[PDB]
Amino acid sequence: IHSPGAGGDLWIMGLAVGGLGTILGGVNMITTVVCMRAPGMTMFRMPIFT
Amino acid sequence: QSALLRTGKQLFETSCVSCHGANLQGVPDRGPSLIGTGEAAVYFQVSTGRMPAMRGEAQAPSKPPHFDESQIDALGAYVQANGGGPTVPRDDHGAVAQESLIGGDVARGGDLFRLNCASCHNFTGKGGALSSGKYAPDLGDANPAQIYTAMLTGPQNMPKFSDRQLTPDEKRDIVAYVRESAETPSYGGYGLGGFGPAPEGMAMWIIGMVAAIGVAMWIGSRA
Amino acid sequence: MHIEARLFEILTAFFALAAVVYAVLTAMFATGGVEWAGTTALVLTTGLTLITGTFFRFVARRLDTRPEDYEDAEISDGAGELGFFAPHSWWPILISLSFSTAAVGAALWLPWLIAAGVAFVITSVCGLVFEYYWGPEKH
Amino acid sequence: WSDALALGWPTGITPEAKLNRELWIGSVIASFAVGAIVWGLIFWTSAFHRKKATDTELPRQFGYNMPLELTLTVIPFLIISVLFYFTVVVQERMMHKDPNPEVVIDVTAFQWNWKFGYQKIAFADGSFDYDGADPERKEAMTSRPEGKDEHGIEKVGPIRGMTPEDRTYLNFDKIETLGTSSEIPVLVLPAGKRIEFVLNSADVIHGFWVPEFLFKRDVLPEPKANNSDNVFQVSEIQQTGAFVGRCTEMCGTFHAMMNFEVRVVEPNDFKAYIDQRNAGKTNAEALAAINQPPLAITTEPFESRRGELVPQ
Amino acid sequence: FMRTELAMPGLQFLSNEQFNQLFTMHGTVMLLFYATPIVFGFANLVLPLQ
Amino acid sequence: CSAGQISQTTTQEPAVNGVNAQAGQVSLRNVHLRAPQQTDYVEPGTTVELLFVAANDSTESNKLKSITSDVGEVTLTGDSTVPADGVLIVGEPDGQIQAVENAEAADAVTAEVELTKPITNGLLYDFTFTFEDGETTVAVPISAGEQPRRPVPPAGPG
Ligand SMILES: CC(C)=CCC/C(C)=C/CC/C(C)=C/CC/C(C)=C/CC/C(C)=C\CC/C(C)=C/CC/C(C)=C/CC/C(C)=C/CC/C(C)=C/CC1=C(C)C(=O)c2ccccc2C1=O
Ligand SMILES: CCCCCCCCCCCCCCCC(=O)O[C@H](COC(=O)CCCCCCC[C@@H](C)CCCCCCCCC)COP(=O)(O)O[C@H]1[C@H](O)[C@H](O)[C@H](O)[C@@H](O)[C@@H]1O
Ligand code: HEC
Ligand code: HEC
Ligand SMILES: *C[C@@H](COC(=O)CCCCCCCCCCCCCCC)OC(=O)CCCCCCCC[C@@H](C)CCCCCCCC
Ligand SMILES: *C(=O)CCCCCCCCCCCCCCC
Ligand SMILES: [Cu+2]
Ligand SMILES: [Cu+2]
Repeated sequence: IHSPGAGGDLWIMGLAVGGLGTILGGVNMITTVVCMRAPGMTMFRMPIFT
Repeated sequence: QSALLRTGKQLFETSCVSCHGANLQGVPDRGPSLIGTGEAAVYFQVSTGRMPAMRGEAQAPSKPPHFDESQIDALGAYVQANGGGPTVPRDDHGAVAQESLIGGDVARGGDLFRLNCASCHNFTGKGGALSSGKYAPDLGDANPAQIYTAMLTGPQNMPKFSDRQLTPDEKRDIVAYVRESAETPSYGGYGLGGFGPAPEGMAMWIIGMVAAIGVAMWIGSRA
Repeated sequence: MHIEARLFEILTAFFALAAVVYAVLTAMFATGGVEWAGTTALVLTTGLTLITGTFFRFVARRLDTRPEDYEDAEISDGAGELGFFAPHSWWPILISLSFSTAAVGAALWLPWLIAAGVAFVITSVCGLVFEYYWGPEKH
Repeated sequence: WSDALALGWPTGITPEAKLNRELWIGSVIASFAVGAIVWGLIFWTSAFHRKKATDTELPRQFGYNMPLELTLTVIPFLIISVLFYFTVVVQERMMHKDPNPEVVIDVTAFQWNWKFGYQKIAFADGSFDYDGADPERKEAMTSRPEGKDEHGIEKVGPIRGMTPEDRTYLNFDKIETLGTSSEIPVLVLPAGKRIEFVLNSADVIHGFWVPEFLFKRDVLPEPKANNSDNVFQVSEIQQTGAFVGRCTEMCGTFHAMMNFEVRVVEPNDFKAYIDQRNAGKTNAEALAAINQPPLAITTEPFESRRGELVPQ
Repeated sequence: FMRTELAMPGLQFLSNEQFNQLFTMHGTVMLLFYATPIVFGFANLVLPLQ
Repeated sequence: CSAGQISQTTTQEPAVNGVNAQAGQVSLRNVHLRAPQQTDYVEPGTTVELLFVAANDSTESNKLKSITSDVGEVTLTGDSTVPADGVLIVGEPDGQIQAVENAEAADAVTAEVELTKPITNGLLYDFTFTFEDGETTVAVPISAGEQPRRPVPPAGPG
């Protein structure tokens, strides 16, 4: 009813597409840290940024 | 009706005085004056939901109605009382007539539609593009009363088809053709929208040519 | 994976406490009782963390201490065959384009374009998944 | 000094506004003290340059100061807990919900302007045998005996058996000070009395904010169904005169054009105004009759023209 | 564009809805298309390295 | 930027036959002439009605509506000083709802003109509406509000 234009809809779907990439990126970083790590880098020795 | 006018004024006050003052005179550069637009115009616009518009752009888009049938009637009666103008058709009971607006002749309706309507909409009632940001919406969603009132009033960039120009019989025939073309199943397979060349070429290049090329890749070899 | 599991266990504990306290203090002391939006969201993020932490704990109990998880581990200890990591591939961009087609079809309510985008997404996901399993052409 | 240190907070005109301003002053003092000490720490550790006299010897390399960490994680909790206690005691006087309001204003905010109803008036000294109308609250129950189908559906309605196009939540009154696009609405209130505002939105969410009340509320479409306490009270308004009020939530395109006024007049002026409005008169006419400028003096109904470069 | 328009009380060159689109897309672009995608930009940059 | 300052939807006149004349404090809306014509012209000496709506803009009022006469000798039967932050509906535009159906000050300020000059549909005819505030030429049209087509004679091929 309010803001019936197409631009509002494209915004909604544009976030849905972009949101998925952000979700998938979170899976890589969290899986990378959990699984892929140096032979000596314990979870309490990995840097603060990681 | 007294209470109908009161309800229409009540809804007008809390809906659209920001765009046409309480006197219905158009607010300069926000909305046009509603004096003389008529109950028919009010019904078409509010029932299609187009009008309670929340932006000034090339064309006000259609959207879900913001008022039910009784409230739409109240708005229309109030605007008719204030200005006076075309009235939406009604049946014997009193409800907005929709079945009664289906003209008997459909070849005549189609000829009239092609001469007048297809100009911008389509051969078969689909939409069409207009000068700059405007467009003619697809008619498939419009009910007979909405189609008749859309002819009777020129909402925006649609020529206003008065009853003298298109007598209620011709308008009923056009309504009948619009409904028939909207509800008619496509003979000969899925009707790709209603536009022939462009949807058909796209469907060729995707379906037929991907099928042919994939079959060629299957049969032949890569090297 | 003890610390990896414990992270999610701690998060689950905190989110469970938050969900419980929110539900109680919203069932009472709120305008309309339980909010039913924040409550459900908190409960199911507790569920998120619970699922992840439970899987991590199962793995930690199933696994002997890895060099990664072992303090005082030499590089040679973990040295060995790392697994397959996909080299260059152009299927991700096609998947993104297909999903974008489906998304624009949803935004501009075009069922034909939604169908085309979904078909393209199926095709591109099939290509990505089969990329490293497609056998040589048999002629 | 208080005005400058308030960071541009208008001096309130209600007891609630004054108390909120005092809380704001205290919280800003605390925030500026914390900021001053932290900026001092930063600009004092910026004195730890790499002195050329620093030979091949790296710094103390300490890190990991448990007692200091404990102290600096205890004190912030104390500061924020004191601020939270002050916040709660001030919040308590955010809506006292006094069951005996001296004047009730039905504030219904539609797309891009306002309307004020004067639902009820009941002065403590004894006056104003006035009340709201409510004959016009007519429902839109779509309870037709049958729908498109032949039988069985007997559809009642989508939401709680009714239709979204209901508007029953809205309340209407005899004296409506509707604001036109070319006439800024001026809600006139008696000075020194308790004024309740029953807040509603005709179409979309937006926000009633009198900047000098030091308080805003969000007029929502259906606050009762959304578990929103739209209605809120003001114990008193000391200072008279015209106070601007603004819309402080997204309304649509003309969200910046919803400005209104809350003109506080003396109780006798309010007597005269309400009598003259009961008599057939407009808001401007009533203001002129009580000898107060009719049009909003703090704001104008600025140009409906889309902008300056539009060719009229 | 918002800054230039807001520098003066009048609507010098923007419209009400054009300005409304600006902070929607500015807030959207800066947050969801610059701020959130660049954490995984930095993560992809150095997180495997780190 | 099709929704900028120059926007089609905002810059639209009402889809009504009557012209709009905003000049002066009181704005004229849907001002037309009901002059049913059976031939080329509406012959002089026949009275036809001048429909419009005068809406007052400023509530501070311009309710005079002194003369509003031009070539045609426009007379305002049942004249009244209605416009005060409100509307003055001079006549009954085709389709007008009888909101009262009773004699409220007899007619509602009906304006009628004895042409003294031929007029026909499709032309524009200047009318000077003069309120105490000022005078404005409006160039009123002729409108056939709700009358259907008049049957054109059948054609005999030749
Ligand atoms: C084109 C070429 C190789 C030129 C060689 C250079 C040369 C000698 C140039 C001199 C002539 C000049 C002046 C050329 C410039 C412009 C030009 C080509 C004019 C002549 C046009 C003409 C008669 C023929 C060009 C035909 C041609 C090669 C088209 C591209 C065909 C290819 C490689 C298609 C990709 C294969 C494939 C899987 C296609 C299906 C997938 C899809 C959907 C592709 C995109 C797509 C296409 C390709 C459509 O054709 C189409 C038509 C109608 C609606 C939609 C679409 C559509 O979406
Ligand atoms: C080997 C060939 C394989 C071909 C597949 C054939 C597909 C079979 C489709 C189903 C059976 C036949 C249907 C015939 C009856 C029928 O026509 O189907 C309409 C539906 O139509 C739609 O909406 C679209 C629905 C989406 C599904 C179909 C989309 C298929 C496309 C993707 C295939 C072509 C390939 C193009 C690729 C594009 C991508 C390019 C990169 C349904 O009525 P309706 O929905 O109401 O149409 C409205 C009137 O009412 C109303 O007045 C009117 O005014 C309109 O509003 C009308 O839409
Ligand atoms: C451009 C010339 C034009 C012609 C001539 C025209 N139309 Fe339209 N039509 C439009 C435009 C532009 C709109 C958009 C109106 C709006 O959105 O307010 C429209 C809207 C409509 C709608 C509203 C549909 C909906 O769902 O909202 C209907 C129905 C319609 N037209 C039918 C007709 C009929 C019947 C005729 C008979 C001759 C006709 N049109 C002639 C351009 C035209
Ligand atoms: C500025 C926002 C806006 C609001 C909100 C709005 N209008 Fe309009 N109105 C317009 C504009 C712009 C037009 C002309 C373009 C169009 O109709 O799309 C118009 C045209 C109309 C028309 C058709 C005039 C004609 O000559 O065909 C009618 C009828 C109408 N409005 C009635 C209403 C009613 C009833 C409401 C309340 C339900 C309302 N409007 C709310 C701006 C608005
Ligand atoms: C109303 C006026 C005022 O606004 C402006 O003038 C700003 C215009 C900025 C310039 C826009 C140029 C168009 C984008 C070109 C991108 C490259 C294309 C070639 C490659 C295919 O202006 C206007 O009339 C409208 C203003 C709004 C313009 C919005 C543009 C939105 C861009 C969007 C379509 C996505 C662009 C794709 C970029 C691809 C490059 C990364 C891969
Ligand atoms: C037309 O109807 C829309 C007007 C929008 C006004 C605001 C202008 C936004 C421009 C920002 C830049 C666009 C993307 C740039 C890509 C290169
Ligand atoms: Cu606002
Ligand atoms: Cu609002």
